[PDB]
Amino acid sequence: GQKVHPNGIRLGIVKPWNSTWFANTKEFADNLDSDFKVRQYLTKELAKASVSRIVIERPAKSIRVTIHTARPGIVIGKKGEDVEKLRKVVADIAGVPAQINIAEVRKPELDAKLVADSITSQLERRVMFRRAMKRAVQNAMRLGAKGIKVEVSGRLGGAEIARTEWYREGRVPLHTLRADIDYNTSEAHTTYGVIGVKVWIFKGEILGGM
Amino acid sequence: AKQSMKAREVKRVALADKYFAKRAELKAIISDVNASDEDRWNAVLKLQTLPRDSSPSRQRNRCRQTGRPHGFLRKFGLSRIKVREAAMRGEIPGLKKASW
Amino acid sequence: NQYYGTGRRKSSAARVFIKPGNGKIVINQRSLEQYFGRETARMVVRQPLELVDMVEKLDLYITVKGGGISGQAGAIRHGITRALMEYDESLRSELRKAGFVTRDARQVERKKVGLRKARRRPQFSKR
Amino acid sequence: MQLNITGNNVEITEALREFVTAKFAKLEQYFDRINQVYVVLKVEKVTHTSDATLHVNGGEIHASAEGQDMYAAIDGLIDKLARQLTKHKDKLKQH
Amino acid sequence: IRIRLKAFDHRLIDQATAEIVETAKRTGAQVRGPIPLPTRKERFTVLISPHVNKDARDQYEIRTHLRLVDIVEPTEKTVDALMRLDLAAGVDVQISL
Amino acid sequence: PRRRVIGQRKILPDPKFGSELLAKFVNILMVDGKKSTAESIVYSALETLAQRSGKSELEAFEVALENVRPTVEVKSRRVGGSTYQVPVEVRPVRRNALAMRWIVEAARKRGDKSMALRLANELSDAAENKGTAVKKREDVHRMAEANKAFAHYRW
Amino acid sequence: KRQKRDRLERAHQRGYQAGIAGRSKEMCPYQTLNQRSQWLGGWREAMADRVVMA
Amino acid sequence: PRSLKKGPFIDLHLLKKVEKAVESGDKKPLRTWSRRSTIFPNMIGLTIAVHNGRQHVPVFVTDEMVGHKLGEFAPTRTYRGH
RNA sequence: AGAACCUUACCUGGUCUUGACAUCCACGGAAGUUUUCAGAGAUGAGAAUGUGCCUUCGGGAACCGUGAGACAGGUGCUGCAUGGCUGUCGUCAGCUCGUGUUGUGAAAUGUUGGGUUAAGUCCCGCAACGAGCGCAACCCUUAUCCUUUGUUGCCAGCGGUCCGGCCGGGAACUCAAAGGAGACUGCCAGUGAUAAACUGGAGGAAGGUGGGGAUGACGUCAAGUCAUCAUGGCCCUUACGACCAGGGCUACACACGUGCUACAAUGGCGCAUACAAAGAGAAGCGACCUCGCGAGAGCAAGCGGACCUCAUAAAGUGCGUCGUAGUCCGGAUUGGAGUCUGCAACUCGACUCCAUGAAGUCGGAAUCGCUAGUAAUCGUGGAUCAGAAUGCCACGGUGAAUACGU
Ligand SMILES: [Mg+2]
Ligand SMILES: [Mg+2]
Ligand SMILES: [Mg+2]
Ligand SMILES: [Mg+2]
Ligand SMILES: [Mg+2]
Ligand SMILES: [Mg+2]
Ligand SMILES: [Mg+2]
Ligand SMILES: [Mg+2]
Ligand SMILES: [Mg+2]
Ligand SMILES: [Mg+2]
Ligand SMILES: [Mg+2]
Ligand SMILES: [Mg+2]
Ligand SMILES: [Mg+2]
Ligand SMILES: [Mg+2]
Ligand SMILES: [Mg+2]
Ligand SMILES: [Mg+2]
Ligand SMILES: [Mg+2]
Ligand SMILES: [Mg+2]
Ligand SMILES: [Mg+2]
Ligand SMILES: [Mg+2]
Ligand SMILES: [Mg+2]
Ligand SMILES: [Mg+2]
Ligand SMILES: [Mg+2]
Ligand SMILES: [Mg+2]
Ligand SMILES: [Mg+2]
Ligand SMILES: [Mg+2]
Ligand SMILES: [Mg+2]
Ligand SMILES: [Mg+2]
Repeated sequence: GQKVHPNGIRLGIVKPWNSTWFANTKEFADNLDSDFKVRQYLTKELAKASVSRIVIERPAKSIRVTIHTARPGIVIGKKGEDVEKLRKVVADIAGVPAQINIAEVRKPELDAKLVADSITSQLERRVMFRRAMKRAVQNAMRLGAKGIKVEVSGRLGGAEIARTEWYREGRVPLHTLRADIDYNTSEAHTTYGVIGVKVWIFKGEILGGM
Repeated sequence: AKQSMKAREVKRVALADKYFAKRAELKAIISDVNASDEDRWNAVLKLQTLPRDSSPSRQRNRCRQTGRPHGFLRKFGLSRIKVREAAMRGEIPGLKKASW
Repeated sequence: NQYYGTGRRKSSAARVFIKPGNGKIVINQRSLEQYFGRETARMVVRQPLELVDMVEKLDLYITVKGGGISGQAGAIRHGITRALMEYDESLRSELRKAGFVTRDARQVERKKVGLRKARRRPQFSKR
Repeated sequence: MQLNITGNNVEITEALREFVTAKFAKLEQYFDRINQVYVVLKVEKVTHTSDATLHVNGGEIHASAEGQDMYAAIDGLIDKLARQLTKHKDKLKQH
Repeated sequence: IRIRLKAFDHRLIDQATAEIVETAKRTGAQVRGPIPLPTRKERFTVLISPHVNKDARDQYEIRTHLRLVDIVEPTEKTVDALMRLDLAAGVDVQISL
Repeated sequence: PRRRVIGQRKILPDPKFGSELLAKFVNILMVDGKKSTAESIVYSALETLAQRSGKSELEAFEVALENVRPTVEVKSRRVGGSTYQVPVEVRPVRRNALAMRWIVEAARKRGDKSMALRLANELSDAAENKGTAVKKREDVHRMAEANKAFAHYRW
Repeated sequence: KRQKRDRLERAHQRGYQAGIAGRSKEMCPYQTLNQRSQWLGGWREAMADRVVMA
Repeated sequence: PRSLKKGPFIDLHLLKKVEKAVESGDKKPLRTWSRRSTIFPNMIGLTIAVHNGRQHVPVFVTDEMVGHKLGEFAPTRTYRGH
């Protein structure tokens, strides 16, 4: 059957939100459309910077945006030429003074969103889908994933009929709520149409709401 | 939604809040019982003249992401679909699944 | 030296104070027979007293907010049985055997999606 | 036996209506107490299909059949319901 | 002076309170007790299928948390400081004399 | 059901005559949750029962109840093409429930003006072996007597 | 619905029913000697009653 | 119906072109889509062919037709029976 | 989760052609603002006024108009080319893998057997030894208690009172919401393979999964959606694209499904009078006062709200009346007279008053829901929303019936 979004279900329990501001109804819909746009822009033009998450706060007639990456060098630039550019052209669309930070993703192989795209890229380069899938589960467990699952689906190897294949190894307990499982997806655009990718990474169970 | 349909909503907003005052005061005399029959009768002809798409009742809330005309929510300005999609990422502060 | 209970049933809450006396009752600046038309209600309110014959040996004073009649009436009884086993830690066991000491818990079930009520579900005729 | 016809990707003409009604009139001899019954005709690419559902006196009988025509589909379908209806009758007249 | 604190997280708000009822104590003033208030619960129901299937829903919610703090005997010093405080993002405050 | 239902409920006794028995009788007459309305209708009937028999209330209403309780009912059981009606003892608590139901059912099916009148008359007639209520019991008993041969089946 | 029925009684009536319907002792599904005694107990009571039935 | 205080509603276009009818006496029928507009006394005597959706249809106005709204004389669906 | 116009994808008629929606280039002109005319309107033709901000001496930056063509555009087709999302069997207790062993082999063992459990739940055995997805637990809510805090909430003891928590006070209590305590077969009998468990008892607000929610295994049905969006392919490109007015989606010999209101006296009508919960509000919720039989109107306090407003719960209860009638039951239908929203209510709105007063006397064969604060029955709110609920999603009041059993 259908399955609940493993991020969504764990939102209060063990995960954070990506956008964290407060607003009254009057400006609530407006902060959403504003945020959307900044993400729509950043992800577009940081495509090749390996970006995992864009967490985005509105402190007090302002906006600080703190954007996780496993290639910070490429985002920063030559003592921060690109970063200030981004800043300039965010405040453009945020409609307020903006500032930007750069969080560091140490283990890019243990990041659901990063690995997800890793595959989606390979698939775009006519790489064998089993190789991509198989490689990821190795890397992950090698670096101390307590478990890992990757599903891929669509017209695999350009087949006239669509199917859905998945490997797991380790524990991936989706019913346990305190279980920190990192989940994310990426559509790939082959010439046969869309191949969807989904990834689950278990990091272990937590003992404190925090 | 067809690009065209998204567009009309912009043409319609823009007018609505340019002739906004003209309409209001031009209406205000209509509903004034204690006013000149000469005045009010003129008004009725004058309101119907300035353009239809300049009325606030003429516009339709469409998701400000996909353009959908149905299943809109005011708090978010999104369709039920896009609300759910964003909810689950945690792009809507506070929002989360509920039980009681 | 006045002895106190709170008392709850469904959506009602009843704060009560007992004192030694001849057997007066007040609910919300009113007399028993006034406040509660229904007879049932009365029976319920006094049956903890009628049990341990202090019906006219103590004088009670009450207020209630929230719920309807049988809610308030019920909530009061619990309120008494609390106070009445606090003036006298003795009586508990007798009170308890009558099943007055437990707080009811039964609340109204929520409405659920797909249903006309909590559990009533829309018809479909195989006719 | 009250009848109902649908068409999911098919235009119900007045052969396909007349034809289907005649073919279904037989079924009452297999079990006298048939009530309302719904028929559905489909064309998906090359596959002609016909399912019906039959409210009967203490039951609900369903079958679907695939032909290379719709007539041949409906011919097939009537053979399927016949057998089910007989089975039903016999586990009531069970003495 | 009254300040009303409002937020979506409860841990977060129970910070700002403690922060303010630390400064108020600091810049000599009596602060009349952080008193919590009813929490509003806006709720939403949405069809989760993109077509048909009316009886398939999600039920979402936003809990808003309100706190109130008073200022008994406002020192001149305090009025500036309790005004000049960069306070956790995602928290609305409403100091009002 | 296939398992055993645990936890029997608690009927509070009547505000007046302080009987769990009569309290049940109210519930049975009660309609659409209107317990007070039913509470009235019941007492006004007993008044008018008491005012003619002159034999108390919780002791008069009883005498009706005894004229109408069954002692043997029939259960149906499919055997071959046929259905065997078979006689069985009745549980004490059940024969209370049936008497109280048959009395109410018989009452409503009358032309009198009040509900209270119908109940009263019916309870009175019951006490002198008369009404539909008591007719019904007689008939039940006739049927179990008829097919007594199937008393000892367990099938 | 809230609690399982008496296992011994059930075992005694299952015994009776295989009895009347004429299955062999040694269809008995119990090795728990306690339940087993109930099962056979029924099965033998039923053997009596079959005689006077047709 | 329209509040009494707001007066009787007529589309201006049509209101104008029944001065020229009544002042500068003509005798032609007038085309119009103005099914909203109520019939004013001035309109008595003049055929006016109001749109029904696909065609315009003539309404020789009379005393009895006053207050009603043109479109109340141009049926918009066709039905003979089954 | 709300078609008069709009929405709208359809019909008729009127128009448009690098296009209503982008980027690129040349040329012209600040952007605006105010008018008349023709036209259903789109649009077409005029008329007045205006000359801005950094520009380093060329102006670039706006934002508009015309021109060229690379293009835009398509709710066009295929859900049987797809992603994503969803129903369903089913919150059923299942579904599997590694290594070992057995078989020529498909396969098998484990996962069977004895018990037990809501549960592949647990225990004992055993060519199996282990592991994983499910089950349970972690999450929210409800039932009891304790600590901290006490206004906009509270009033037990005091004192005062215009007797209204009204006032000074009080921090007890109710309640508000952060943090804790609590239930584990833990304690006690009996049964049981010295097991697992079972049945009963104690205390306790709660007892054996306490109640309700969230949570949906591997898979099935080429199930549903190319009209939310995305997207392989295919097709249209002075028309399958674009604009506008009017109409249509609301048509009615008829068939089926889901509801509402009834058929009356456990009731109708009139007067009088009690007791809730949950939720909404910003240019929005709109009191009090005046007007009106009424829908409403005018004027205008307070409130971004435990404070103000929506907003007086109803069934209930007492007193009166009707007296079993197609009725003082029912309120469909239709005429007349209005109100409000809105450029506009003819087609096609909601509501109001006066008059009208239909079918219906408890429904053939069949057939559905529900096991407890449930069914039944009574009111209240919200989302969508200019206006337009008998639907949907929520909230309390009153409150049953019966389970022998398989
Ligand atoms: Mg789901
Ligand atoms: Mg598009
Ligand atoms: Mg609208
Ligand atoms: Mg439904
Ligand atoms: Mg209810
Ligand atoms: Mg044949
Ligand atoms: Mg509120
Ligand atoms: Mg339209
Ligand atoms: Mg055309
Ligand atoms: Mg499919
Ligand atoms: Mg289809
Ligand atoms: Mg071998
Ligand atoms: Mg198996
Ligand atoms: Mg096997
Ligand atoms: Mg086997
Ligand atoms: Mg076993
Ligand atoms: Mg297990
Ligand atoms: Mg016990
Ligand atoms: Mg679970
Ligand atoms: Mg299909
Ligand atoms: Mg149109
Ligand atoms: Mg329709
Ligand atoms: Mg009904
Ligand atoms: Mg009437
Ligand atoms: Mg509203
Ligand atoms: Mg008045
Ligand atoms: Mg059940
Ligand atoms: Mg209702």
